[PDB]
Amino acid sequence: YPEQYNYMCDIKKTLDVGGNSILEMPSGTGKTVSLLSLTIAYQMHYPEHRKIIYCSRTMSEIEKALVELENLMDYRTKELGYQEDFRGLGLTSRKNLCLHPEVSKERKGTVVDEKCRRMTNGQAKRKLEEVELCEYHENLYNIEVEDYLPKGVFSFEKLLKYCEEKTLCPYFIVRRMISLCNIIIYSYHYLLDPKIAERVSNEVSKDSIVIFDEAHNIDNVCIESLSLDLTTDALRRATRGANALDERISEVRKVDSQKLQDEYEKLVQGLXXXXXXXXXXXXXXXXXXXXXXXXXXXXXXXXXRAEHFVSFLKRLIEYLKTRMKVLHVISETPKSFLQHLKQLTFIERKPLRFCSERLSLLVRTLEVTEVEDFTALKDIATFATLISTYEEGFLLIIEPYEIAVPNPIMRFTCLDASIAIKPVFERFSSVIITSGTISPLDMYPRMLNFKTVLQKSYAMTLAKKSFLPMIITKGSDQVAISSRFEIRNDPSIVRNYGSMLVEFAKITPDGMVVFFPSYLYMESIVSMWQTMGILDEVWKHKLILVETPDAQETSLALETYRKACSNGRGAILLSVARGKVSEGIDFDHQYGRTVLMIGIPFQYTESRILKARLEFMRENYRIRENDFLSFDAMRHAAQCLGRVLRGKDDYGVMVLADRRFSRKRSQLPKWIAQGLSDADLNLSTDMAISNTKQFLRT
Amino acid sequence: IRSLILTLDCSEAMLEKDLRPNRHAMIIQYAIDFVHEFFDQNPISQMGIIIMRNGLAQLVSQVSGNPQDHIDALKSIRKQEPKGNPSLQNALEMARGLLLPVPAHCTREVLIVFGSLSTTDPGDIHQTIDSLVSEKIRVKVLGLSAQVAICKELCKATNYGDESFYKILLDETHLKELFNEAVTPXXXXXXXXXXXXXXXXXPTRIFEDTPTFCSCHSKLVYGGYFCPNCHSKVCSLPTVCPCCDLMLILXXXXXXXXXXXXXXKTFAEVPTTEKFRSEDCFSCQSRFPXXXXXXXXXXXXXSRYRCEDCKQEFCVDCDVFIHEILHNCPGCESK
Ligand code: SF4
Ligand SMILES: [Zn+2]
Ligand SMILES: [Zn+2]
Ligand SMILES: [Zn+2]
Repeated sequence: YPEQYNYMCDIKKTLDVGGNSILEMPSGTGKTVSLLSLTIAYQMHYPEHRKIIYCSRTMSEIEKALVELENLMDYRTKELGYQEDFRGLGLTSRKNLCLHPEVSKERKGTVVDEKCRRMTNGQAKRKLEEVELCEYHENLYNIEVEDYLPKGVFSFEKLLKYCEEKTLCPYFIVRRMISLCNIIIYSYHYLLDPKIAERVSNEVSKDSIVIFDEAHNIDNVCIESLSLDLTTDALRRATRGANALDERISEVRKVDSQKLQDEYEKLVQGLXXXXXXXXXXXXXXXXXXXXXXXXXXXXXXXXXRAEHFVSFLKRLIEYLKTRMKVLHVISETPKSFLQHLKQLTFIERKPLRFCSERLSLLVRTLEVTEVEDFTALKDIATFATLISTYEEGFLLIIEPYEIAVPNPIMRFTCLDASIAIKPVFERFSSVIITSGTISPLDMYPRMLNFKTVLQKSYAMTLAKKSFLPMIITKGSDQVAISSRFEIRNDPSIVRNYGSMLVEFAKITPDGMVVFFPSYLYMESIVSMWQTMGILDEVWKHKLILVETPDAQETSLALETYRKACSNGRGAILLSVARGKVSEGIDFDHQYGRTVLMIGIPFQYTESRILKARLEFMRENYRIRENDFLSFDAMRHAAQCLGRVLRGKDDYGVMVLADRRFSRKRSQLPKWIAQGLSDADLNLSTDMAISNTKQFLRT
Repeated sequence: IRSLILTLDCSEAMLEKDLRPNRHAMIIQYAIDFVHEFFDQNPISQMGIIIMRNGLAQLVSQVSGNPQDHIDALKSIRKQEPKGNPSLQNALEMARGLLLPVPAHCTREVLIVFGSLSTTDPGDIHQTIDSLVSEKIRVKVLGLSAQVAICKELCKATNYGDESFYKILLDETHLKELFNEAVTPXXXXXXXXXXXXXXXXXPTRIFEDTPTFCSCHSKLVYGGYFCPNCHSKVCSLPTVCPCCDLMLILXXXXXXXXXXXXXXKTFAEVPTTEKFRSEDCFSCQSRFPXXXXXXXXXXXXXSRYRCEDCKQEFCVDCDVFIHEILHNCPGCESK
């Protein structure tokens, strides 16, 4: 198609010249473009030069990229008849890419890597001075396994079944195949991870093309890289962890103190560099991204052992308990907090080097490690590494006392996001940035400063198949104003709005998905609604996303949606744009043909974080009180707009309330503003015009 | 030859005010007219009317070739209010129960007038779709306004995987057009199998009524058909003799056969400035200029219709008339 062909030419010229490009792709028709453009762009140079580094935000997009990559393999193998070196490595979740926890553990928690470290330590201990090896090991590093992938694609599911048949473990296959430089499909939380980005950065060996897919929550991921809430219980886990460290000190000092002195000599002689250069296949700890930290010559507590580290650690956690037991409102400057700490007790600005080393020493002296104590020690260790370094833009904040019991909390505020993304513009080039929910695309040259080119979407045809109306008059124009407050006002008006949702849902009974700015309105209309005929006549049942989302509940709600729409029933999907699961799988009538939006998206205000980042961005780009109520809400609404668009062969309609939507842009800017009662008949005609123009335009 | 099962939606959704005065009355009336036209262009065909009311499928007109039974059965529906909800699965299962005794050499058609946007079925309708496709049953759905995915999968699955039979109606005229489309047969590409039937009687007409006679009802008559096999004098219809099971056809089978054999050759439009012949029609007589929108640019041009199988001239009204009825072109009878 010519429209996507233009984006192919843009990707070509930006990959051949520019080092980074902001490309705006139309929603639903821009996923399969870059996947083939990158491969052909690799074949025109020479077959193995740059590799695809596709980055998504969810796992569903990773699976879609895997099956579409398989469509690329079949596409290139069915048109030429020649077999080439296949690519495609599926890097997914650790719990989903492991087989043993499904045989004995029967758990899908985040502690599967700890059990994997127990098995790996079992292998190392059966190869040194002596649990079993695991299920199958010692044959995952051979050439045959290194060639099972280039000869045949085994990614994720095919790798899970292939490992279940060939009696292998997929974790070491993927880990050993990161250096093979295949098409890696991982998420943003792995490229910028203060524990994963280092090893991945050391295995990919750079020199590739990075593809930022749906790059609209990049600031959200850079924010989520820090901010850890200290909620008084971590102080108890740190106290019990310090007691466990004292017991371990009594154990290593009781009988076996030679290994601690030998490793201590390894620290005095070769320091952290030798300690990390000698150990292989050993569990590591957290770090504030060593490539971004750039701090060498880590001295081990001014050349000291473990008793001094646990003494200064007890003093440090006691100082933390002292700083967390205060009045109520108090803000901290990370420099003033470090100076106050120095006034309480001298410890200098080197507890970072004192944590990254002592944690590894304790690991080298521990054989039975408790998970909660070690986890709390890793939390306090991260807090130390981030009060010792990284201060520009960092802002320690104490949560106020609001009952005062449920209160002693201390959160650290992260720094400028440009710093975190920075290394990719030295490691790499021609980083393609594609997103279908960006409008306007000027807040990415502004916020996050980087020199790039701007390419907007140039595809807009068959406007009769993309019904895009907006509702302004709700029959009284009183719910659009009351539906914009943080706390709802006049419950009777909200009940009238819900009645309007009952009338609208009754008018168009063909799959409805409703998005809310928060769960307060949902919990207010679901308690006592004075009506339920929509569930009793057209919808049979209603689908509600819990304010505390669950994986199995959401999965049963989505499968219930597909089966309900495949039985000719339909169901209303009351979800939150700010909640979990942003979806993205459409291209069928099983999804909501009509989508309802309750006003415009809103972010929770009256929070210390929004004021800290508010004044920070105010000092940075001077975009105060203007972009945090239109850019974020524009992205959250665009997440709902992207679900309506699903190819030109399909149709749909999305109703946006509130006049304030005119102040923001939108994908395909062709919108007509009228009432809701008129939109009922208008949609009643569109449900037939969309069915008439299909065979006429074909 | 054909066996159509008319399944009308008769639920609460039909009580709405779309058609005038409501959807139910217009669907019933247009269904009566569809019975008239269907039994006019298909004499030896079979019909069976089922309604979807109260969440159940109710057979209101048994499979028969007499139109009066269907007429009365349709008159009884308009005297009650359509209540309940439609059930596509029960209607398709009962339609299966009515189409199974039909021989394989006769087509099995199910015409569903679906006005509601939702159905109430007990079991999984996809299994019923598999059963319909397995036993070869063509299903055509005339839906109201918005589309239903189940109707798409049903009409597409029951027609060799081709989708062009789930017709959307937007007005009374459109519904009339679809009704008319169900009169005409559908010579599809098929799957290439064997076909033939044997034993078709031709009757002798008995005018005697002094003592009267009846072998199918034992009542008084004014004359009746004669079976050339069991030699019974029954009520007159060109359908099957109910005394030994064989047809009683006459010139009606020839009529519908020739109607299914009509090529309907559209005559080519040639301007008078290109044909160089005087304004003439061979079925009547036309000295009328067809084109005259402008001055001399259109008046002196006109339009003469041409049958190329005889090189003859005709006017438009006669092309339309010979396309409606009669064999095409009188000039093709003179050599
Ligand atoms: S070797 Fe594989 S199966 Fe065994 S614990 Fe490690 S990841 Fe799990
Ligand atoms: Zn007989
Ligand atoms: Zn004429
Ligand atoms: Zn002729």
